[PDB]
Amino acid sequence: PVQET
Amino acid sequence: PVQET
Amino acid sequence: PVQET
Amino acid sequence: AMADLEQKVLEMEASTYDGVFIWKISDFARKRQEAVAGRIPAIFSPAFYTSRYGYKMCLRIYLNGDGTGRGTHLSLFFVVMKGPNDALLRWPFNQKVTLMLLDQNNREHVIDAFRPDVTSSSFQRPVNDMNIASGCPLFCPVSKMEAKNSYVRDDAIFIKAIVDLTGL
Amino acid sequence: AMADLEQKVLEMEASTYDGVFIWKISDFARKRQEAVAGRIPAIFSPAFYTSRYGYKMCLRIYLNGDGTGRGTHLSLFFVVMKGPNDALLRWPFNQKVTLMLLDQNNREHVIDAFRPDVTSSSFQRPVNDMNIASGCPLFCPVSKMEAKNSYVRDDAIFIKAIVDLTGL
Amino acid sequence: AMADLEQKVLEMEASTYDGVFIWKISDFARKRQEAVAGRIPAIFSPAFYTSRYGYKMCLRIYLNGDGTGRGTHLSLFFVVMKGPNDALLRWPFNQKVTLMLLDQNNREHVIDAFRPDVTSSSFQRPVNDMNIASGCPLFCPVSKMEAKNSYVRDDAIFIKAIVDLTGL
Repeated sequence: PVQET
Repeated sequence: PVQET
Repeated sequence: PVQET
Repeated sequence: AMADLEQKVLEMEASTYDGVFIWKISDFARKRQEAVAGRIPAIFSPAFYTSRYGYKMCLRIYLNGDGTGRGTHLSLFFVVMKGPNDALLRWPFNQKVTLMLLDQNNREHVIDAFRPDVTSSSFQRPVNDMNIASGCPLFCPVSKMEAKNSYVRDDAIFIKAIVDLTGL
Repeated sequence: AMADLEQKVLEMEASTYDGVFIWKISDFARKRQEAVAGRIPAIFSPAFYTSRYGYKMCLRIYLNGDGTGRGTHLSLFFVVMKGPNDALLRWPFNQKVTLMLLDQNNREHVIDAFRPDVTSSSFQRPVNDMNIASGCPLFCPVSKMEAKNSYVRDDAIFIKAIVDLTGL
Repeated sequence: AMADLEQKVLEMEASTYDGVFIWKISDFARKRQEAVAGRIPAIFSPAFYTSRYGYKMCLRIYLNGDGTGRGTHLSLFFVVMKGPNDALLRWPFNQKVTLMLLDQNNREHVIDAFRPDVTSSSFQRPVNDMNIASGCPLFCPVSKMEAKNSYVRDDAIFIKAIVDLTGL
Protein backbone atom coordinates (compact mmCIF):
# COMPACT_ATOMS: atom_id res chain seq x y z
CA PRO A 1 0.00 0.00 0.00
CA VAL A 2 0.93 3.65 -0.50
CA GLN A 3 -0.10 6.23 2.12
CA GLU A 4 -2.39 9.05 1.10
CA THR A 5 -1.01 12.53 0.52
CA PRO B 1 -48.29 -16.47 -7.18
CA VAL B 2 -51.36 -14.31 -7.76
CA GLN B 3 -50.99 -10.51 -7.91
CA GLU B 4 -52.82 -8.40 -5.36
CA THR B 5 -55.97 -6.55 -6.33
CA PRO C 1 -26.56 -19.88 39.42
CA VAL C 2 -27.41 -17.78 42.48
CA GLN C 3 -30.16 -15.14 42.25
CA GLU C 4 -29.27 -11.53 42.85
CA THR C 5 -30.14 -9.87 46.15
CA ALA D 1 -36.50 15.31 11.21
CA MET D 2 -38.41 14.01 14.25
CA ALA D 3 -40.88 11.21 13.63
CA ASP D 4 -39.18 10.51 10.32
CA LEU D 5 -36.05 9.37 12.13
CA GLU D 6 -37.96 7.03 14.43
CA GLN D 7 -39.71 5.31 11.54
CA LYS D 8 -36.27 4.72 10.02
CA VAL D 9 -34.91 3.22 13.25
CA LEU D 10 -37.90 0.96 13.73
CA GLU D 11 -37.54 -0.37 10.16
CA MET D 12 -33.79 -0.81 10.75
CA GLU D 13 -34.50 -2.64 13.99
CA ALA D 14 -36.69 -5.02 12.03
CA SER D 15 -34.29 -5.68 9.13
CA THR D 16 -32.79 -9.12 8.42
CA TYR D 17 -30.22 -10.08 5.79
CA ASP D 18 -30.56 -13.82 5.19
CA GLY D 19 -33.94 -14.12 3.50
CA VAL D 20 -35.72 -15.18 6.68
CA PHE D 21 -38.23 -12.81 8.22
CA ILE D 22 -40.69 -13.09 11.13
CA TRP D 23 -43.36 -10.38 11.25
CA LYS D 24 -45.22 -9.87 14.55
CA ILE D 25 -48.54 -8.12 14.11
CA SER D 26 -49.84 -6.70 17.39
CA ASP D 27 -53.12 -4.94 18.15
CA PHE D 28 -54.58 -7.68 15.93
CA ALA D 29 -58.25 -7.31 16.92
CA ARG D 30 -58.20 -3.63 16.00
CA LYS D 31 -56.34 -3.95 12.71
CA ARG D 32 -58.56 -6.91 11.85
CA GLN D 33 -61.55 -4.65 12.51
CA GLU D 34 -60.21 -1.74 10.47
CA ALA D 35 -59.80 -4.13 7.52
CA VAL D 36 -63.32 -5.55 7.91
CA ALA D 37 -64.53 -1.94 8.02
CA GLY D 38 -62.54 -1.03 4.94
CA ARG D 39 -60.65 1.85 6.54
CA ILE D 40 -57.33 -0.02 6.32
CA PRO D 41 -57.63 -3.14 4.08
CA ALA D 42 -53.89 -3.90 3.84
CA ILE D 43 -50.69 -3.38 5.82
CA PHE D 44 -47.04 -3.52 4.75
CA SER D 45 -44.38 -5.15 6.93
CA PRO D 46 -40.87 -3.68 7.41
CA ALA D 47 -38.20 -4.61 4.81
CA PHE D 48 -35.74 -7.53 4.81
CA TYR D 49 -33.07 -8.79 2.37
CA THR D 50 -31.66 -11.99 0.81
CA SER D 51 -28.10 -10.96 1.76
CA ARG D 52 -26.27 -7.89 3.07
CA TYR D 53 -26.39 -6.32 -0.38
CA GLY D 54 -29.14 -8.52 -1.82
CA TYR D 55 -32.76 -8.06 -2.88
CA LYS D 56 -34.93 -5.75 -0.76
CA MET D 57 -38.36 -7.22 0.07
CA CYS D 58 -41.39 -6.84 2.33
CA LEU D 59 -44.81 -8.42 2.79
CA ARG D 60 -48.36 -7.12 2.51
CA ILE D 61 -51.32 -8.65 4.33
CA TYR D 62 -55.07 -8.04 4.02
CA LEU D 63 -56.63 -9.08 7.32
CA ASN D 64 -60.05 -9.40 5.73
CA GLY D 65 -59.03 -10.64 2.28
CA ASP D 66 -58.19 -9.54 -1.25
CA GLY D 67 -59.72 -10.65 -4.54
CA THR D 68 -60.94 -14.24 -4.37
CA GLY D 69 -60.30 -14.24 -0.62
CA ARG D 70 -62.18 -11.01 0.26
CA GLY D 71 -64.23 -11.45 3.40
CA THR D 72 -63.39 -15.16 3.78
CA HIS D 73 -59.61 -15.35 4.03
CA LEU D 74 -56.54 -13.54 5.25
CA SER D 75 -54.55 -12.73 2.08
CA LEU D 76 -50.74 -12.66 2.19
CA PHE D 77 -48.50 -11.28 -0.57
CA PHE D 78 -44.79 -10.90 -1.32
CA VAL D 79 -43.37 -7.54 -2.40
CA VAL D 80 -40.19 -6.83 -4.36
CA MET D 81 -38.96 -3.35 -3.47
CA LYS D 82 -36.46 -1.01 -5.13
CA GLY D 83 -33.19 -1.96 -3.45
CA PRO D 84 -29.92 0.08 -3.23
CA ASN D 85 -28.12 -2.63 -5.19
CA ASP D 86 -30.62 -3.60 -7.87
CA ALA D 87 -28.18 -2.66 -10.67
CA LEU D 88 -25.86 -5.47 -9.49
CA LEU D 89 -28.58 -8.09 -9.14
CA ARG D 90 -29.97 -10.54 -11.70
CA TRP D 91 -33.51 -9.91 -12.97
CA PRO D 92 -36.28 -10.91 -13.05
CA PHE D 93 -36.50 -12.13 -9.43
CA ASN D 94 -36.63 -15.93 -9.47
CA GLN D 95 -36.19 -17.29 -5.93
CA LYS D 96 -38.66 -19.64 -4.31
CA VAL D 97 -40.81 -17.90 -1.71
CA THR D 98 -42.36 -19.61 1.32
CA LEU D 99 -45.02 -17.90 3.49
CA MET D 100 -46.31 -19.06 6.90
CA LEU D 101 -48.81 -18.25 9.64
CA LEU D 102 -47.19 -19.61 12.81
CA ASP D 103 -49.15 -21.73 15.26
CA GLN D 104 -48.12 -20.49 18.70
CA ASN D 105 -48.30 -23.99 20.18
CA ASN D 106 -45.95 -24.96 17.36
CA ARG D 107 -48.08 -27.98 16.43
CA GLU D 108 -49.40 -27.17 12.95
CA HIS D 109 -48.41 -24.01 11.07
CA VAL D 110 -50.22 -22.63 8.05
CA ILE D 111 -47.95 -22.63 5.01
CA ASP D 112 -47.75 -22.10 1.24
CA ALA D 113 -44.89 -21.57 -1.24
CA PHE D 114 -44.38 -20.64 -4.86
CA ARG D 115 -41.87 -20.09 -7.62
CA PRO D 116 -42.07 -16.61 -9.13
CA ASP D 117 -43.96 -15.93 -12.32
CA VAL D 118 -41.05 -14.51 -14.32
CA THR D 119 -43.41 -12.90 -16.84
CA SER D 120 -45.15 -10.88 -14.14
CA SER D 121 -44.37 -7.22 -13.53
CA SER D 122 -44.29 -8.18 -9.85
CA PHE D 123 -40.88 -9.79 -10.32
CA GLN D 124 -39.15 -7.38 -12.73
CA ARG D 125 -36.49 -4.88 -11.54
CA PRO D 126 -38.47 -2.14 -9.68
CA VAL D 127 -38.97 1.31 -11.19
CA ASN D 128 -41.19 2.45 -8.32
CA ASP D 129 -40.46 1.98 -4.61
CA MET D 130 -42.42 -1.29 -4.71
CA ASN D 131 -43.72 -3.60 -7.44
CA ILE D 132 -47.29 -4.93 -7.48
CA ALA D 133 -47.52 -7.46 -4.65
CA SER D 134 -48.20 -11.09 -5.52
CA GLY D 135 -48.75 -14.28 -3.60
CA CYS D 136 -51.72 -15.96 -1.90
CA PRO D 137 -55.22 -14.34 -1.85
CA LEU D 138 -56.67 -17.50 -0.20
CA PHE D 139 -53.78 -17.91 2.23
CA CYS D 140 -55.77 -18.68 5.39
CA PRO D 141 -59.52 -18.99 6.13
CA VAL D 142 -60.57 -16.25 8.57
CA SER D 143 -62.44 -18.93 10.45
CA LYS D 144 -59.54 -21.31 11.10
CA MET D 145 -57.25 -18.84 12.87
CA GLU D 146 -58.73 -15.63 14.22
CA ALA D 147 -61.72 -17.33 15.93
CA LYS D 148 -60.70 -20.13 18.30
CA ASN D 149 -57.29 -21.76 17.61
CA SER D 150 -53.74 -20.90 18.61
CA TYR D 151 -52.65 -18.62 15.78
CA VAL D 152 -53.83 -15.55 17.68
CA ARG D 153 -52.54 -15.23 21.24
CA ASP D 154 -52.36 -12.22 23.53
CA ASP D 155 -53.85 -10.21 20.69
CA ALA D 156 -51.02 -10.87 18.22
CA ILE D 157 -49.95 -13.17 15.36
CA PHE D 158 -46.68 -14.14 13.72
CA ILE D 159 -46.23 -14.25 9.94
CA LYS D 160 -43.04 -15.86 8.60
CA ALA D 161 -41.34 -15.69 5.22
CA ILE D 162 -38.43 -17.72 3.85
CA VAL D 163 -36.76 -16.71 0.61
CA ASP D 164 -34.78 -19.62 -0.85
CA LEU D 165 -31.19 -18.58 -1.59
CA THR D 166 -30.37 -21.24 -4.20
CA GLY D 167 -28.07 -19.56 -6.71
CA LEU D 168 -27.31 -16.55 -4.51
CA ALA E 1 -39.22 11.75 21.35
CA MET E 2 -35.70 13.16 21.78
CA ALA E 3 -33.45 11.37 24.25
CA ASP E 4 -35.76 8.37 24.10
CA LEU E 5 -34.79 7.77 20.48
CA GLU E 6 -31.07 7.94 21.21
CA GLN E 7 -31.30 5.39 24.00
CA LYS E 8 -33.03 3.08 21.51
CA VAL E 9 -30.30 3.55 18.90
CA LEU E 10 -27.51 2.98 21.38
CA GLU E 11 -29.13 -0.28 22.55
CA MET E 12 -29.65 -1.27 18.89
CA GLU E 13 -26.02 -0.47 18.15
CA ALA E 14 -25.04 -2.83 20.93
CA SER E 15 -27.32 -5.75 19.97
CA THR E 16 -25.99 -9.15 18.87
CA TYR E 17 -27.94 -12.17 17.64
CA ASP E 18 -25.73 -15.23 18.16
CA GLY E 19 -25.58 -15.56 21.93
CA VAL E 20 -22.17 -13.92 22.18
CA PHE E 21 -21.91 -10.54 23.85
CA ILE E 22 -18.97 -8.30 24.84
CA TRP E 23 -19.83 -5.47 27.24
CA LYS E 24 -17.37 -2.58 27.53
CA ILE E 25 -17.76 -0.63 30.76
CA SER E 26 -16.09 2.78 30.56
CA ASP E 27 -15.69 5.45 33.24
CA PHE E 28 -14.89 2.46 35.47
CA ALA E 29 -13.29 4.35 38.37
CA ARG E 30 -16.38 6.51 38.77
CA LYS E 31 -18.98 3.76 38.47
CA ARG E 32 -16.86 1.64 40.81
CA GLN E 33 -16.96 4.54 43.26
CA GLU E 34 -20.71 5.10 42.95
CA ALA E 35 -21.22 1.41 43.79
CA VAL E 36 -18.88 1.55 46.79
CA ALA E 37 -20.82 4.64 47.89
CA GLY E 38 -24.14 2.90 47.40
CA ARG E 39 -25.60 5.51 45.05
CA ILE E 40 -25.57 3.06 42.11
CA PRO E 41 -24.89 -0.54 43.29
CA ALA E 42 -25.75 -2.27 39.99
CA ILE E 43 -25.80 -1.56 36.26
CA PHE E 44 -27.60 -3.31 33.40
CA SER E 45 -25.91 -3.93 30.05
CA PRO E 46 -27.69 -3.51 26.68
CA ALA E 47 -29.68 -6.51 25.36
CA PHE E 48 -28.52 -9.36 23.09
CA TYR E 49 -30.18 -12.52 21.69
CA THR E 50 -29.55 -16.23 21.03
CA SER E 51 -30.74 -15.87 17.41
CA ARG E 52 -32.50 -13.28 15.24
CA TYR E 53 -35.82 -14.18 16.82
CA GLY E 54 -34.44 -15.94 19.90
CA TYR E 55 -34.29 -15.25 23.63
CA LYS E 56 -33.71 -11.64 24.73
CA MET E 57 -31.07 -11.30 27.47
CA CYS E 58 -28.82 -8.81 29.27
CA LEU E 59 -26.37 -8.77 32.16
CA ARG E 60 -26.27 -6.99 35.51
CA ILE E 61 -23.08 -6.22 37.40
CA TYR E 62 -22.49 -4.93 40.93
CA LEU E 63 -19.07 -3.27 40.94
CA ASN E 64 -18.83 -3.53 44.71
CA GLY E 65 -20.65 -6.83 45.23
CA ASP E 66 -24.02 -8.40 45.97
CA GLY E 67 -24.99 -10.80 48.74
CA THR E 68 -22.09 -13.05 49.72
CA GLY E 69 -19.78 -10.93 47.56
CA ARG E 70 -20.74 -7.48 48.93
CA GLY E 71 -17.68 -5.33 49.46
CA THR E 72 -15.22 -8.09 48.49
CA HIS E 73 -16.13 -9.12 44.96
CA LEU E 74 -17.52 -7.87 41.69
CA SER E 75 -20.82 -9.74 41.23
CA LEU E 76 -22.03 -10.67 37.72
CA PHE E 77 -25.52 -11.93 36.88
CA PHE E 78 -27.48 -13.13 33.84
CA VAL E 79 -30.90 -11.67 33.06
CA VAL E 80 -33.71 -13.20 31.01
CA MET E 81 -35.83 -10.40 29.56
CA LYS E 82 -39.32 -10.36 28.02
CA GLY E 83 -38.61 -10.94 24.33
CA PRO E 84 -40.87 -10.19 21.30
CA ASN E 85 -40.96 -13.89 20.46
CA ASP E 86 -41.31 -15.56 23.85
CA ALA E 87 -44.60 -17.23 22.84
CA LEU E 88 -42.68 -19.24 20.20
CA LEU E 89 -39.82 -20.23 22.49
CA ARG E 90 -39.46 -23.23 24.80
CA TRP E 91 -39.59 -22.57 28.55
CA PRO E 92 -38.08 -22.60 31.09
CA PHE E 93 -34.77 -21.25 29.74
CA ASN E 94 -32.22 -24.06 29.83
CA GLN E 95 -29.08 -23.04 27.92
CA LYS E 96 -25.62 -23.13 29.44
CA VAL E 97 -24.35 -19.66 30.31
CA THR E 98 -20.67 -18.67 30.41
CA LEU E 99 -19.49 -15.34 31.93
CA MET E 100 -16.02 -13.77 31.64
CA LEU E 101 -13.92 -10.82 32.76
CA LEU E 102 -11.41 -10.35 29.94
CA ASP E 103 -7.71 -9.90 30.66
CA GLN E 104 -6.56 -7.16 28.29
CA ASN E 105 -3.17 -8.82 27.78
CA ASN E 106 -5.17 -11.90 26.82
CA ARG E 107 -3.10 -14.14 29.11
CA GLU E 108 -5.55 -15.29 31.79
CA HIS E 109 -9.24 -14.35 31.73
CA VAL E 110 -11.60 -14.67 34.66
CA ILE E 111 -14.37 -17.14 33.89
CA ASP E 112 -17.33 -19.10 35.30
CA ALA E 113 -20.26 -20.99 33.77
CA PHE E 114 -23.48 -22.65 34.85
CA ARG E 115 -26.51 -24.60 33.74
CA PRO E 116 -29.78 -22.87 34.60
CA ASP E 117 -31.77 -23.79 37.68
CA VAL E 118 -35.00 -24.75 35.90
CA THR E 119 -37.00 -24.43 39.13
CA SER E 120 -35.97 -20.81 39.59
CA SER E 121 -38.26 -17.93 38.66
CA SER E 122 -35.17 -16.43 37.03
CA PHE E 123 -35.52 -18.85 34.11
CA GLN E 124 -39.30 -18.99 33.60
CA ARG E 125 -41.02 -17.13 30.71
CA PRO E 126 -40.97 -13.41 31.75
CA VAL E 127 -44.13 -11.63 32.88
CA ASN E 128 -42.24 -8.43 33.70
CA ASP E 129 -39.68 -6.72 31.46
CA MET E 130 -36.93 -8.68 33.25
CA ASN E 131 -36.80 -11.71 35.54
CA ILE E 132 -34.79 -11.74 38.78
CA ALA E 133 -31.13 -11.84 37.76
CA SER E 134 -29.07 -14.88 38.70
CA GLY E 135 -25.47 -15.94 38.35
CA CYS E 136 -22.26 -15.34 40.30
CA PRO E 137 -22.18 -13.15 43.48
CA LEU E 138 -18.50 -14.10 44.06
CA PHE E 139 -17.52 -13.71 40.40
CA CYS E 140 -14.24 -11.83 40.86
CA PRO E 141 -12.32 -10.58 43.94
CA VAL E 142 -12.18 -6.76 43.90
CA SER E 143 -8.53 -7.11 44.76
CA LYS E 144 -7.44 -9.27 41.83
CA MET E 145 -8.63 -6.99 39.04
CA GLU E 146 -9.39 -3.36 39.85
CA ALA E 147 -6.15 -2.77 41.82
CA LYS E 148 -3.02 -3.69 39.85
CA ASN E 149 -3.49 -6.26 37.04
CA SER E 150 -4.54 -5.98 33.41
CA TYR E 151 -8.31 -6.31 33.65
CA VAL E 152 -8.71 -2.54 33.95
CA ARG E 153 -6.94 -0.49 31.28
CA ASP E 154 -7.47 3.10 30.19
CA ASP E 155 -10.24 3.28 32.76
CA ALA E 156 -12.36 0.50 31.22
CA ILE E 157 -13.10 -3.24 31.44
CA PHE E 158 -14.60 -5.87 29.16
CA ILE E 159 -17.21 -8.37 30.35
CA LYS E 160 -18.07 -11.25 28.00
CA ALA E 161 -21.00 -13.65 27.90
CA ILE E 162 -21.50 -16.79 25.81
CA VAL E 163 -24.89 -18.48 25.68
CA ASP E 164 -24.56 -22.07 24.47
CA LEU E 165 -26.91 -22.73 21.54
CA THR E 166 -27.15 -26.53 21.86
CA GLY E 167 -30.70 -27.44 20.86
CA LEU E 168 -31.47 -24.06 19.28
CA ALA F 1 -29.16 16.02 19.49
CA MET F 2 -30.95 16.36 16.14
CA ALA F 3 -28.82 15.92 13.03
CA ASP F 4 -26.17 14.22 15.15
CA LEU F 5 -28.52 11.30 15.79
CA GLU F 6 -29.34 10.86 12.11
CA GLN F 7 -25.69 10.72 11.11
CA LYS F 8 -25.26 7.96 13.70
CA VAL F 9 -28.21 5.98 12.34
CA LEU F 10 -27.06 6.30 8.76
CA GLU F 11 -23.58 5.03 9.69
CA MET F 12 -25.20 2.20 11.69
CA GLU F 13 -27.41 1.35 8.73
CA ALA F 14 -24.28 1.02 6.63
CA SER F 15 -22.24 -1.11 9.07
CA THR F 16 -21.14 -4.68 8.29
CA TYR F 17 -19.32 -7.14 10.54
CA ASP F 18 -17.64 -9.71 8.29
CA GLY F 19 -14.94 -7.70 6.55
CA VAL F 20 -16.96 -7.26 3.37
CA PHE F 21 -18.19 -3.80 2.47
CA ILE F 22 -19.96 -2.33 -0.58
CA TRP F 23 -19.95 1.47 -0.78
CA LYS F 24 -22.48 3.13 -3.10
CA ILE F 25 -21.50 6.65 -4.08
CA SER F 26 -24.44 8.61 -5.48
CA ASP F 27 -24.55 12.12 -6.93
CA PHE F 28 -21.32 11.03 -8.64
CA ALA F 29 -21.14 13.76 -11.29
CA ARG F 30 -21.33 16.46 -8.64
CA LYS F 31 -18.85 14.94 -6.19
CA ARG F 32 -16.55 14.21 -9.12
CA GLN F 33 -16.80 17.89 -10.03
CA GLU F 34 -16.19 19.14 -6.50
CA ALA F 35 -12.99 17.05 -6.44
CA VAL F 36 -11.82 18.34 -9.82
CA ALA F 37 -12.52 21.84 -8.49
CA GLY F 38 -10.62 21.15 -5.29
CA ARG F 39 -13.47 22.06 -2.94
CA ILE F 40 -13.82 18.45 -1.76
CA PRO F 41 -10.84 16.30 -2.92
CA ALA F 42 -11.63 13.23 -0.77
CA ILE F 43 -14.59 11.51 0.87
CA PHE F 44 -14.76 8.96 3.68
CA SER F 45 -17.14 5.99 3.56
CA PRO F 46 -19.11 4.74 6.60
CA ALA F 47 -17.36 2.25 8.93
CA PHE F 48 -17.35 -1.57 8.80
CA TYR F 49 -15.65 -4.32 10.86
CA THR F 50 -13.82 -7.66 10.52
CA SER F 51 -16.11 -9.27 13.13
CA ARG F 52 -18.72 -8.18 15.68
CA TYR F 53 -15.99 -6.97 18.01
CA GLY F 54 -13.20 -6.79 15.43
CA TYR F 55 -11.20 -4.05 13.73
CA LYS F 56 -13.05 -0.85 12.78
CA MET F 57 -12.29 0.35 9.23
CA CYS F 58 -13.48 2.68 6.47
CA LEU F 59 -12.35 3.80 3.03
CA ARG F 60 -11.32 7.13 1.55
CA ILE F 61 -11.59 7.99 -2.14
CA TYR F 62 -10.27 10.94 -4.15
CA LEU F 63 -12.47 11.24 -7.23
CA ASN F 64 -9.85 13.27 -9.05
CA GLY F 65 -6.71 11.63 -7.66
CA ASP F 66 -4.08 11.84 -4.94
CA GLY F 67 -0.30 12.00 -5.25
CA THR F 68 0.92 10.13 -8.32
CA GLY F 69 -2.68 9.76 -9.48
CA ARG F 70 -3.76 13.43 -9.15
CA GLY F 71 -5.83 14.51 -12.12
CA THR F 72 -5.42 11.19 -13.97
CA HIS F 73 -6.82 8.53 -11.66
CA LEU F 74 -9.40 7.85 -9.01
CA SER F 75 -7.40 7.07 -5.84
CA LEU F 76 -8.74 4.58 -3.28
CA PHE F 77 -7.34 4.08 0.22
CA PHE F 78 -7.95 1.88 3.26
CA VAL F 79 -8.35 3.43 6.72
CA VAL F 80 -7.80 1.81 10.12
CA MET F 81 -9.96 3.59 12.68
CA LYS F 82 -9.89 3.64 16.49
CA GLY F 83 -12.22 0.77 17.40
CA PRO F 84 -14.02 0.11 20.74
CA ASN F 85 -12.09 -3.14 21.13
CA ASP F 86 -8.59 -2.22 19.99
CA ALA F 87 -7.09 -3.18 23.39
CA LEU F 88 -8.13 -6.81 22.74
CA LEU F 89 -6.86 -6.94 19.16
CA ARG F 90 -3.42 -7.86 17.82
CA TRP F 91 -1.30 -5.05 16.37
CA PRO F 92 -0.06 -3.94 13.93
CA PHE F 93 -2.94 -4.67 11.51
CA ASN F 94 -1.82 -7.40 9.12
CA GLN F 95 -4.80 -8.67 7.10
CA LYS F 96 -4.83 -8.75 3.32
CA VAL F 97 -6.97 -5.99 1.84
CA THR F 98 -8.75 -6.19 -1.52
CA LEU F 99 -10.33 -3.12 -3.19
CA MET F 100 -12.69 -3.08 -6.20
CA LEU F 101 -14.59 -0.77 -8.54
CA LEU F 102 -17.60 -2.83 -9.62
CA ASP F 103 -18.61 -3.07 -13.26
CA GLN F 104 -22.40 -2.79 -13.27
CA ASN F 105 -22.73 -5.26 -16.15
CA ASN F 106 -20.66 -7.59 -13.97
CA ARG F 107 -18.31 -8.43 -16.84
CA GLU F 108 -14.95 -6.98 -15.77
CA HIS F 109 -14.43 -5.31 -12.39
CA VAL F 110 -11.49 -3.12 -11.48
CA ILE F 111 -9.46 -4.67 -8.68
CA ASP F 112 -6.26 -4.45 -6.62
CA ALA F 113 -5.08 -5.99 -3.34
CA PHE F 114 -2.21 -5.69 -0.90
CA ARG F 115 -0.68 -6.99 2.29
CA PRO F 116 -0.19 -4.28 4.92
CA ASP F 117 3.13 -2.55 5.40
CA VAL F 118 3.61 -3.46 9.07
CA THR F 119 6.21 -0.71 9.53
CA SER F 120 3.77 1.99 8.45
CA SER F 121 1.96 4.20 10.95
CA SER F 122 -1.14 3.47 8.85
CA PHE F 123 -1.36 -0.01 10.37
CA GLN F 124 -0.40 0.61 14.01
CA ARG F 125 -3.02 0.71 16.82
CA PRO F 126 -4.82 4.09 16.37
CA VAL F 127 -4.24 6.97 18.78
CA ASN F 128 -6.43 9.34 16.76
CA ASP F 129 -9.90 8.55 15.40
CA MET F 130 -8.28 7.42 12.14
CA ASN F 131 -4.76 6.53 11.01
CA ILE F 132 -3.21 7.93 7.82
CA ALA F 133 -5.01 6.23 4.93
CA SER F 134 -3.01 3.97 2.63
CA GLY F 135 -3.69 1.98 -0.49
CA CYS F 136 -3.82 2.74 -4.22
CA PRO F 137 -3.18 6.28 -5.61
CA LEU F 138 -3.34 4.92 -9.20
CA PHE F 139 -6.36 2.71 -8.54
CA CYS F 140 -8.37 3.50 -11.68
CA PRO F 141 -7.75 5.78 -14.70
CA VAL F 142 -10.37 8.55 -14.77
CA SER F 143 -10.74 7.82 -18.45
CA LYS F 144 -11.61 4.13 -18.22
CA MET F 145 -14.63 4.46 -15.93
CA GLU F 146 -16.26 7.86 -15.54
CA ALA F 147 -16.38 8.60 -19.31
CA LYS F 148 -18.09 5.87 -21.33
CA ASN F 149 -18.12 2.37 -19.74
CA SER F 150 -20.40 0.66 -17.25
CA TYR F 151 -18.81 1.59 -13.94
CA VAL F 152 -20.99 4.69 -13.66
CA ARG F 153 -24.72 4.11 -14.11
CA ASP F 154 -27.68 6.26 -13.13
CA ASP F 155 -25.18 8.72 -11.70
CA ALA F 156 -23.67 6.30 -9.16
CA ILE F 157 -20.79 3.85 -8.63
CA PHE F 158 -20.09 0.91 -6.33
CA ILE F 159 -16.78 0.49 -4.50
CA LYS F 160 -16.15 -2.85 -2.77
CA ALA F 161 -13.68 -3.90 -0.10
CA ILE F 162 -12.83 -7.37 1.20
CA VAL F 163 -10.70 -7.78 4.30
CA ASP F 164 -9.22 -11.28 4.47
CA LEU F 165 -9.99 -12.92 7.83
CA THR F 166 -7.15 -15.48 7.87
CA GLY F 167 -6.08 -15.79 11.50
CA LEU F 168 -9.15 -14.03 12.91
